[PDB]
Amino acid sequence: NVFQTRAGCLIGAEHVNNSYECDIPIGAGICASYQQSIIAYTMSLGAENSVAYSNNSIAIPTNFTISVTTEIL
Amino acid sequence: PVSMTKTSVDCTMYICGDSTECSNLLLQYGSFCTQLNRALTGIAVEQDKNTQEVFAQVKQIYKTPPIKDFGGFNFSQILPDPSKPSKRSPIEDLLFNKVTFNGLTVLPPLLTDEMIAQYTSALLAGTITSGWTFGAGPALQIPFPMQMAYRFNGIGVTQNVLYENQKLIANQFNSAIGKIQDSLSSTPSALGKLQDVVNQNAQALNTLVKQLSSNFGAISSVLNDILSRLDPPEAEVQIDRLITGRLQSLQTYVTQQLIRAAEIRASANLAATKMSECVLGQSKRVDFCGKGYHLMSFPQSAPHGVVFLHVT
Amino acid sequence: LIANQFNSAIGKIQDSLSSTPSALGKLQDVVNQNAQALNTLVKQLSSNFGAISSVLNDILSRLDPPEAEVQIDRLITGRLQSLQTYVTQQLIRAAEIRASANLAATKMSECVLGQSKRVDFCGKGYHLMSFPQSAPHGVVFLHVTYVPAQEKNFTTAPAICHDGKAHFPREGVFVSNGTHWFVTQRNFYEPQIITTDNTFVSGNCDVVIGIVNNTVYDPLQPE
Ligand SMILES: *[C@@H]1O[C@H](CO)[C@@H](O[C@@H]2O[C@H](CO)[C@@H](O)[C@H](O)[C@H]2NC(C)=O)[C@H](O)[C@H]1NC(C)=O
Ligand SMILES: *[C@@H]1O[C@H](CO)[C@@H](O[C@@H]2O[C@H](CO)[C@@H](O)[C@H](O)[C@H]2NC(C)=O)[C@H](O)[C@H]1NC(C)=O
Ligand SMILES: *[C@@H]1O[C@H](CO)[C@@H](O[C@@H]2O[C@H](CO)[C@@H](O)[C@H](O)[C@H]2NC(C)=O)[C@H](O)[C@H]1NC(C)=O
Ligand SMILES: *[C@@H]1O[C@H](CO)[C@@H](O[C@@H]2O[C@H](CO)[C@@H](O)[C@H](O)[C@H]2NC(C)=O)[C@H](O)[C@H]1NC(C)=O
Ligand SMILES: *[C@@H]1O[C@H](CO)[C@@H](O)[C@H](O)[C@H]1NC(C)=O
Ligand SMILES: *[C@@H]1O[C@H](CO)[C@@H](O)[C@H](O)[C@H]1NC(C)=O
Ligand SMILES: *[C@@H]1O[C@H](CO)[C@@H](O)[C@H](O)[C@H]1NC(C)=O
Repeated sequence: NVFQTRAGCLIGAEHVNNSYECDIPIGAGICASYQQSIIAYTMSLGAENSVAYSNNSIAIPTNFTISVTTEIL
Repeated sequence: PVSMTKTSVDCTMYICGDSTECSNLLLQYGSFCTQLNRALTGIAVEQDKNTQEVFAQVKQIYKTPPIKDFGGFNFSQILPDPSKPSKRSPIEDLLFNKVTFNGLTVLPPLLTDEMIAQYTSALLAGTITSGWTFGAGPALQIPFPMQMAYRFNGIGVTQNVLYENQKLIANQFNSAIGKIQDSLSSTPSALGKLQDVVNQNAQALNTLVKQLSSNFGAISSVLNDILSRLDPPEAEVQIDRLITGRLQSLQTYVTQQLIRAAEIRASANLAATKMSECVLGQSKRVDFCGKGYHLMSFPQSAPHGVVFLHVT
Repeated sequence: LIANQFNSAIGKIQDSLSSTPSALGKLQDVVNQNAQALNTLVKQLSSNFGAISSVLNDILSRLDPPEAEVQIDRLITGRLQSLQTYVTQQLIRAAEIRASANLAATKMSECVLGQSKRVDFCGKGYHLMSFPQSAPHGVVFLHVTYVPAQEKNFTTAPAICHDGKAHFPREGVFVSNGTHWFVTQRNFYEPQIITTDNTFVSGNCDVVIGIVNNTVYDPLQPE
């Protein structure tokens, strides 16, 4: 309904507690997206990861993929 | 410097205040106000793109292990400090402490300072726990002394040099880190580069505001005085002169902002390149990642900028 | 396997380009900006700027020169200001495009004509090569890169102690599968027996921290 953000007052967007990637940038870490209504949430910087580090452990790849990407200029 | 303050100026309210007669006279010039608003909006979006390209280069958010023992290397001055209610490293806190209407608005940045701090923490954790692997695929764990042996091998020094002087090198590293924190605290001109951007933008806005008190040939610089002292047939002339002067001032501000935004974006692209090469890998480019043979780099968030600690 | 992966990547790239209309948004943004600037410049011709009419022919055919001079001067001032604004914006955008073209030329020289060690300059991963492709008012690079995968978990040692001497890996790294020790290259798991031709000797087993006991095979003892 009504949601107060550091970038002002947002009307018509239901604040949603889960975090996703940014779709429409509102500001101050707040992003809005359409799911069916418009929701406003806090952007997520990425999936959590904690690589197991110890002083005598190394991870070595065993096989590989050839990946091709496009860059437009 | 990475980004500057995102500012937006209402052309109609700046030129004409809240006067409908002035708005009707302003419509005679076409779509100047639309062009100015469009240019300022483009600059504002470009600032968010700058910060995204500099810091948002990793997908996952890596974390350092709770037990922090890396063969004698001591990263307490660059890792986030949970004791403070900011999750900033001590150097980041020092950096954030060293830096100091009329239709004018300041749009908040898309990425909060806490989010940039989390991106920096993820980069530091990835570099510490996996070397340069996490920047080119899956994060492969490796003991930090072994990673520094690889980096020593990358500059023409055999790895047995590192191990046989391991506790020596760690000491030097720690001492160097400490000295950085001292110098920044003892030198008020260390962060001049960011302060130049802040001062330039603030001074431009101050001059733009101060241009509202100029007669420009009219009988007064206050629009309400002209309206309350004259009737439309000859008040239109005075309002026209004020409109011309204020419109030219706003045009000058917009052009200056476009040029300065181009400069800032060039610096942001340089910072993104240094984040990709100096931080996510080891660079053989001379003087690109500091004086000497580059070993590694540590990014640090700064208000409207990025600070690289080049270990060489 | 590598040839099959390369062909699959090329096919996937073509399919992604065909199925996504927003992939080429950069060139479209440039074209839209130029067209919109031209449209604004042309639309500025229909503004009075304070004159009685926005058409010079009407003023010429309605008023004598002595009084039509003021209207023509106002129109001239307005149109000159609009044209100057357009030219300044075009200069700034041309500088932007020149910077982008310099970056594209650098990428063509370093990613296509050779192999680049710069991280993320020629695509994500370890750069293998690049292929140029023409685009309307632009260039598209196909960065072929090597991405390691299916990593696995190992116990490593900085050096191997044998006969009171410390042996360091000449090119790879020492690994352990649980009971035995091998030496393998850092970017691919190809274990090999620790011999005297893939390790070098430096010092004794007292300085290095974390050294482990293992036997170093000698290719001369059998004979
Ligand atoms: C490396 O990964 C590739 C996939 O990129 C594996 O290729 C697959 O192998 C399985 C097992 O025989 C087949 O069923 C699939 O059809 C193969 N895929 C392709 C695209 O050829 C390859 O086996 C992997 N190598 C190792 C040693 O695990
Ligand atoms: C890593 O370095 C920091 C540098 O501050 C050490 O932390 C200090 O340790 C001393 C005692 O040696 C304390 O008096 C200070 O209060 C500590 N400062 C902070 C900010 O905690 C830390 O001990 C070092 N870690 C190791 C394992 O040596
Ligand atoms: C670690 O590697 C060694 C060396 O390859 C493995 O020992 C082999 O084990 C197989 C299967 O049991 C035997 O057929 C070979 O003769 C062994 N080779 C030698 C040289 O002894 C060992 O099994 C591996 N360990 C693990 C846990 O995978
Ligand atoms: C690795 O092997 C060496 C010998 O090759 C071991 O060193 C011995 O350690 C014992 C126990 O402290 C001493 O009594 C011997 O005199 C040492 N021998 C030599 C030749 O120095 C060493 O302890 C072994 N390492 C491990 C982890 O077991
Ligand atoms: C989010 O979680 C908080 C707890 O901090 C709770 O009070 C709030 O109702 C939640 N919001 C939604 C939309 O679930
Ligand atoms: C290596 O071991 C750790 C132990 O905590 C485990 O979490 C990690 O997933 C292992 N890595 C792989 C690739 O299996
Ligand atoms: C790793 O840490 C353990 C304690 O967890 C210690 O006993 C061992 O000596 C360390 N190994 C190296 C190579 O530093």
